[PDB]
Amino acid sequence: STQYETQGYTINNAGRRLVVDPITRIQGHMRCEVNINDQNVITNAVSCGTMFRGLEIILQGRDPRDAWAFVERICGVCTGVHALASVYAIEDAIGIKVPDNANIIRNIMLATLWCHDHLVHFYQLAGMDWIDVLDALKADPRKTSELAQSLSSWPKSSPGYFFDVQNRLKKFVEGGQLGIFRNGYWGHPQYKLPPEANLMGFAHYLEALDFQREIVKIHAVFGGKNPHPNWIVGGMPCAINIDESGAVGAVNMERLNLVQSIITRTADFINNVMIPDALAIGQFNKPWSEIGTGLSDKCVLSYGAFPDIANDFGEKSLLMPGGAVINGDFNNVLPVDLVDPQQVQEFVDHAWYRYPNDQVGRHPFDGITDPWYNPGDVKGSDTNIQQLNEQERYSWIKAPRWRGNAMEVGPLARTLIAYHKGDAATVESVDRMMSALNLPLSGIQSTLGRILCRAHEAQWAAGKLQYFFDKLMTNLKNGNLATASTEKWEPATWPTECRGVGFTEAPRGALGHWAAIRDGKIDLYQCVVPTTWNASPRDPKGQIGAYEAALMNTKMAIPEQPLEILRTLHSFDPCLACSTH
Amino acid sequence: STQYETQGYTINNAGRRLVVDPITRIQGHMRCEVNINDQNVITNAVSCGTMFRGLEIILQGRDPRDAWAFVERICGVCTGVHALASVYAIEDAIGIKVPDNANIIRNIMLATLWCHDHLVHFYQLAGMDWIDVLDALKADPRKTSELAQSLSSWPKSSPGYFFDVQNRLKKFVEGGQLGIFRNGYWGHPQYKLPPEANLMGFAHYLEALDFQREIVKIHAVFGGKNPHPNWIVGGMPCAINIDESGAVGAVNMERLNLVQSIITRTADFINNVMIPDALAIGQFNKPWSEIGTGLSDKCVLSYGAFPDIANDFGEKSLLMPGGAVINGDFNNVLPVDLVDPQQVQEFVDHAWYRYPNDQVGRHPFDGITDPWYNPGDVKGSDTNIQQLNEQERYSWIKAPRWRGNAMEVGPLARTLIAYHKGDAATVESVDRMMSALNLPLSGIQSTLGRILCRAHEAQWAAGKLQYFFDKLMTNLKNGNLATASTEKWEPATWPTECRGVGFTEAPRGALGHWAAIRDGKIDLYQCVVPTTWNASPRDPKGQIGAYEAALMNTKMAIPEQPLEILRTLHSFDPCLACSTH
Amino acid sequence: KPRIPVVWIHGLECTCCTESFIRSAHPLAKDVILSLISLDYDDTLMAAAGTQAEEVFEDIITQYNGKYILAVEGNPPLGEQGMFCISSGRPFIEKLKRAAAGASAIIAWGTCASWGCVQAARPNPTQATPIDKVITDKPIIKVPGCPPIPDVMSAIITYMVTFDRLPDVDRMGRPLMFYGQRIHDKCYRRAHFDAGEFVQSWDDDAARKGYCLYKMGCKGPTTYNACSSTRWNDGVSFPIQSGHGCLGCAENGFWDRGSFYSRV
Amino acid sequence: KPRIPVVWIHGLECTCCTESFIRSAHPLAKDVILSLISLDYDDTLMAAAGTQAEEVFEDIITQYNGKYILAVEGNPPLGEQGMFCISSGRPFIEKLKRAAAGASAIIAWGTCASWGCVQAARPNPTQATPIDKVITDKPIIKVPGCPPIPDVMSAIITYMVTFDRLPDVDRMGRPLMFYGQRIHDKCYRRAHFDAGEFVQSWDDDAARKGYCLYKMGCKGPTTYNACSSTRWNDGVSFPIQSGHGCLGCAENGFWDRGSFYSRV
Ligand code: SF4
Ligand code: SF4
Ligand code: FCO
Ligand code: FCO
Ligand code: SF3
Ligand code: SF3
Ligand code: F3S
Ligand code: F3S
Ligand SMILES: [Cl-]
Ligand SMILES: [Cl-]
Ligand SMILES: [Cl-]
Ligand SMILES: [Li+]
Ligand SMILES: [Li+]
Ligand SMILES: [Mg+2]
Ligand SMILES: [Mg+2]
Ligand code: NI
Ligand code: NI
Repeated sequence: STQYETQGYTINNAGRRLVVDPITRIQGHMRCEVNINDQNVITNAVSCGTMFRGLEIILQGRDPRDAWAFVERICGVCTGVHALASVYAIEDAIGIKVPDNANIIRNIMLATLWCHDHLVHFYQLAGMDWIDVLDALKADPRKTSELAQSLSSWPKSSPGYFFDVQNRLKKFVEGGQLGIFRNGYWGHPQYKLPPEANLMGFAHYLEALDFQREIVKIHAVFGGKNPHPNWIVGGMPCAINIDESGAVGAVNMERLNLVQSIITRTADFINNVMIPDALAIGQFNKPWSEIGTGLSDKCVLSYGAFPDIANDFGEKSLLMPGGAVINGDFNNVLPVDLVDPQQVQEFVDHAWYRYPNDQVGRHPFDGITDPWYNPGDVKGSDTNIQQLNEQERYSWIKAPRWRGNAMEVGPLARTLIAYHKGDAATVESVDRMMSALNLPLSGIQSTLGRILCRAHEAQWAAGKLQYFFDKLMTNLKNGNLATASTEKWEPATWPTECRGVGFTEAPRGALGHWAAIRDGKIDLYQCVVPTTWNASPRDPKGQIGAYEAALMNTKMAIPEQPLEILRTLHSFDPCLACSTH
Repeated sequence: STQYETQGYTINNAGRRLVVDPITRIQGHMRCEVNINDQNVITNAVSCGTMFRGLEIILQGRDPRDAWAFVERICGVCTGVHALASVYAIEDAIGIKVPDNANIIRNIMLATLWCHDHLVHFYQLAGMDWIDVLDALKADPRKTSELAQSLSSWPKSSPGYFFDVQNRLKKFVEGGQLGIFRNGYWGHPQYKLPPEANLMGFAHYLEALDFQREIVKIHAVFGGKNPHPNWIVGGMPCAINIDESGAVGAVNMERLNLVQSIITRTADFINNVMIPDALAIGQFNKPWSEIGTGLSDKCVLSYGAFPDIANDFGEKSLLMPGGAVINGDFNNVLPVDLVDPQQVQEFVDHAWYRYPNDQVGRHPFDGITDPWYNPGDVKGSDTNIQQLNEQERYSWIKAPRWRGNAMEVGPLARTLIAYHKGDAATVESVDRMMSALNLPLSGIQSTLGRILCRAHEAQWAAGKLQYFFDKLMTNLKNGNLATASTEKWEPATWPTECRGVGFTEAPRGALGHWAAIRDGKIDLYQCVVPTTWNASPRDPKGQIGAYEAALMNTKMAIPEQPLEILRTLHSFDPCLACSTH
Repeated sequence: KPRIPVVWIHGLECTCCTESFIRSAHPLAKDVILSLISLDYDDTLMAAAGTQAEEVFEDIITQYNGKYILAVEGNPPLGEQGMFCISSGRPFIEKLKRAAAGASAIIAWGTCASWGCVQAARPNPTQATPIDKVITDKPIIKVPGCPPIPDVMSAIITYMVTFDRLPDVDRMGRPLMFYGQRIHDKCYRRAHFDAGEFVQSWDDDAARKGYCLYKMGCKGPTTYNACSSTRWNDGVSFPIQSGHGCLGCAENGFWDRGSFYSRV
Repeated sequence: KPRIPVVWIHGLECTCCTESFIRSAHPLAKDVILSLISLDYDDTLMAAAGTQAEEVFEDIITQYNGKYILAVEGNPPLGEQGMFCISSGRPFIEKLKRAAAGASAIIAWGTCASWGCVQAARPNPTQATPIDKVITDKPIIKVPGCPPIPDVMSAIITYMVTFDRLPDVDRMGRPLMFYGQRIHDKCYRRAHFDAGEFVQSWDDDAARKGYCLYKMGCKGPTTYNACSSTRWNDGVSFPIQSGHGCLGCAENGFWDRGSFYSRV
């Protein structure tokens, strides 16, 4: 065994090893291993991405105009965000400026995805870590109604409703076919909600499962379909025609009316179902404001997103701020430059790839994706792993660092950055949330806080949808209909050699695509994705990434039942296909 | 002034004359006049249809296959029912038998219409006679939530929801733009609901206004569109393909899944919103079980509807029973024959039409539609009717009689017929409903009873939707896909001369179309529609129709504010375009 | 802020256009009424009847003279001195004229108000006449169809409210947005038409594959509307999708252009 | 009555097909799970993880041996001894083979499971291989698309449950009901194709009138799917309707047929 110190942690792989493979209620394939001491406290954590496809390799030699469509298939959960990063990157390389309406519609696509992805995560992925579904069978329907009505104006709260939901669940489990509930962690001592709150939450899980399908109708209008809407280099393909012949063949008033109807419904659901449920989880699980901090009190990163001034990716334009904090110094939000070779770098000393020198980091314009499956001295064998060897290569995920620092990305990271840059809306929302919970601001830097910040961001994004829609309509009222710039569509108009960066904030955090074009074709295409940051393996200094750090020092009630590990991992909304691409 | 006796009433046109023109919250154009005595009790009532279009005339010379499309435009409220009666009539004339799935689909079309039309009537047309909308502003939202939860399992009952509805109404009224609520009867002493019941009812008005749009999606799948779906002589045009190439071009499993989803939602809404609201109106307005009896304790008529055995219109097939009662003798339900010239006849001695002898009634196969506007002395002029002359011709509506008797048709009529034929479901339902209200069976023969029976029938029809859908799916599982018979599509296959009758129970009552075909074209097309019966003017014996009878003997609290007249008229769901055609 | 006043009157009609309106999916008709317009007169929905309804009509057209939109459903009959359609004891045409005089603009909903529809079909017993042949001094937007598509009606309303102008129209007064192209120029069965793949009798193998309805009398090739793109009832279907040819219901005179089952 | 057991496994994939399933409008995915099937294993939704999830998988495939349906999303990589996709420390292909052996039938959701999809595009770094090249002794129904349409997925499920049989398939194993015709055979822009009315550059006047996307690279002419009839997301749109040509995403090898913007 070995022990070393990094980032205020003592990383010690003596003692009992626990393995969780597969991790479920995530996207993609993950393995987690931990060591626990005699006191059932995690002293070592190991994050492993167990899949790889090689989009960066597949993209070589493709037409830049096609790249969005390939990289969109990095992930169907965060669907659209890679397409957005891609058209941004190709436009940056070539020198294309899109019309205002295209930018506005792209911002609507992104805000729609934030609403959808955050909502579904809360209920379908993370919810069962907090809500004991089987305990809902013990609730009193009238007390459930009274609880719901004390928390929200949401209409659906009758005693008869909650009785009907409870009876549906009773019938579901009556034949012994428990389905997704089979062999769960029900009754674990860490389930703290009373029966009535479990029934309320379960009802809401079902309501969210139904309602989420509506949100993505906005993607269908502008992008054709969801999952995997369509985009173009130069803007969007959804030409607009409000008042001319042939509007039946375009985005017309009827299509825009559909979009408005979805926006209103989405804000209502988020504000009156998800927000009060997140606060209720907080109220009953306050100890989790001190568990899972990880890097969130040390190093956090946002690139920024939602440029309000078309084609301007600077600080005065981005509605979701960018910046970095290191060394726990939230008084110093630092600017991020994605071209600077000393800022974003990826290491592979602990990953299944080849570099010429694995002791140094490579900026994505110098990136290399040369897969090399070499797990070394595992317990078991290379095709039958009992324990990864975290002293050697242990993941398909590369290790990104910012100026050599290991960073957390995602809703909590963004919230901290915006708060400390003085964004008034973020400060007001965070302060009101933490006051409602009677918790200090530091309580947000935790597993509970990640969940609270996600809910905050769903509400933020739902409000921004309206803002963007109104901006689009203002342009239309002024006769500004344009949705594509085509003067550099043809390859002969492009520079013979050029490179660009496309970046945004996906639901799970900071996303970048780095592209080089030469002689009309993709010469290099490197992606660094939010879960690449968070699920990162170690670097040459032994520095641990956000997941491994958040798991460190966690108490387990029952070693064989990994509820605490699941709670913290799920609080990041892991996307493993994104992480590996 | 004059007086005479008929049907147990004393018809006296002494005293003050009141005019209500236009009658609103009906379809089409109606005028009503009454005389009241010194006790403000109605002693004379005059029903006048104030429109005519002449479809019977327009139909002459048309191809029989086209007839349904024309007659469907008799009315867009009871949309589909005239097309159904037309295809029945033309198939009866020519001798066409349709496949089982066509019959089942036609029964689904009719049941869908019953659900839609009855629901919209209850809230949008009749509801404001019972609910004081402005008084809803005085309700306590928590007590409204308590009331709603005591009546129903319906989910939407939170205090916050009722406050939000109330606040929306407050903001709508506060700027003085009261819209459809302007100059209403609010505060009239006959409004008996408490404020909480008025708010609950108003919330449900709005819920029904939204939800009704969904019900007619069934019509869109099978019939293309609503209003005014499409049909064919020989079956239905909606060819089915479940498991073969090209199912994208036909009614396929996805289309049937859509239909099933609408059925379930429709039953849920009717059973948990409309039914409890109807019973609550009953509970708070029990005196109206004694007002507006009219002909409902004397003479009632149903033709019957919903043939369950394809092409069999007999008693063993029709799921909604037919029959007639006269002379208040409910112990002898009489059979109806639509070909028998001594049964259905129409008189025009008090209507704006010419017959060679206006003292006799004409069976529809001998019908004549020769419009003749001749109001006589109306205390103004031919283009300024101040007072109709009910001793002379006073309506565009013909006067139908059955064996010379004036009949009531519609939900109450049907319910009485089925009850007294011993239909077990009907007996059980009616008895349980009257027991719940602590009223005798006779209480159903009233204005209140008309409303209760309509709600009853919406529930019945929603159940029958599922039964018919299941029958369709059984046939599909057995490989029986046929939707049209075309052996007699071509006119060269038809009899040179033939005639037929199509009949059904529209939402408002007994509907018949009588068609004669000669040389490939319509020679005669006569319609007798439910509101023709109910809104009928007088006959040569002076006998009064259902609306005039139901108004007789009614006390008015405030003569200038005709709330009691509106309540009773609206209880029949008048459709004036239907009545005149 | 105040909402634009709207007076909705009804001549000879079947009420299909009013029913279509309340089918709107987006915006819901509820939200149109509560938030977008002030529906100040409407015989189908309003609380007041008789003298109270006459008071509303008179008050609104007087208070808001020059400032309200008139919606018209149905048409006036010229036969029998107008007394085939009577309102408040007098010819409907008198109410139409009074309401038109104060309106800023008129929306002619449906084929009835636009052209005549079924009551004007041969032999037109009542001498039913479209709105634009009676009212000759006001802007009239024709929104034809029997009835027009629900979400077309609501889109036209939202356009006018949002943009504070009337839609641009074709030479017949129909909004270009929804009536600029033929059904057949946006019909999903066009591939079959172009290949000569036709339904020949109901429920034949061709019908079960969604072949073209031209030989069954489809009038899509001569009809301008949005049915084949916007579709009906929240996009669920349209006549052709459910297996019946277009009747031509948005076009002037469609009842008298021969049998619905005779080819264009 | 007990519900049919279903095991849903995931190889190399993006999760779009699972996402598509939950978008179903009718029946709702909630109702499919609660009432129509017993979804007994699914990594994306299930409560159990790790050893508890391995126990579920074992228990279900043993207790219901020969009686469950296997749904597969994604595909196995043959490169690096299969360790481009690792589950429970072993190659994913081992889990696929064990699940397949007990299944009564297999549903290959999506282009990944059916053909290869994006990871199999040149140069196929992981040697990703479709399901039917590994499993050769079980019925496999291919439901291609990237992803397939939500209500197509739910209709296929309902068909199988209601009729108690697999859908009839074409020679490639695709259900005839939804894959028997080309996108271009049911495309509402076909009138424009046949007239030579094409978009030539994005947002040109043709594009603003909904002209055909052939010259912009539409692959509808060579693609079999239901997108132009059933459409996407409760019938709201499809790629072409929103102005982008079909990519060909339901067809084998569509990534390597040249640029998406090159004409078919
Ligand atoms: S069905 Fe009618 S509109 Fe469609 S292609 Fe054929 S003829 Fe044209
Ligand atoms: S848009 Fe594509 S599928 Fe449609 S007609 Fe043109 S080429 Fe065919
Ligand atoms: N959100 C998201 Fe997916 C990840 N990680 C991307 O980008
Ligand atoms: N219901 C209805 Fe209409 C009437 N009266 C018809 O038929
Ligand atoms: Fe909507 S009233 Fe119905 S008949 Fe043809 S438009 Fe007229
Ligand atoms: Fe639904 S996993 Fe998404 S990439 Fe193309 S089908 Fe594969
Ligand atoms: S009949 Fe009318 S509804 Fe549309 S498809 Fe033809 S214009
Ligand atoms: S890209 Fe795919 S989603 Fe349909 S329209 Fe083409 S098959
Ligand atoms: Cl016409
Ligand atoms: Cl799996
Ligand atoms: Cl492929
Ligand atoms: Li740029
Ligand atoms: Li018959
Ligand atoms: Mg990368
Ligand atoms: Mg008649
Ligand atoms: Ni992802
Ligand atoms: Ni009617």
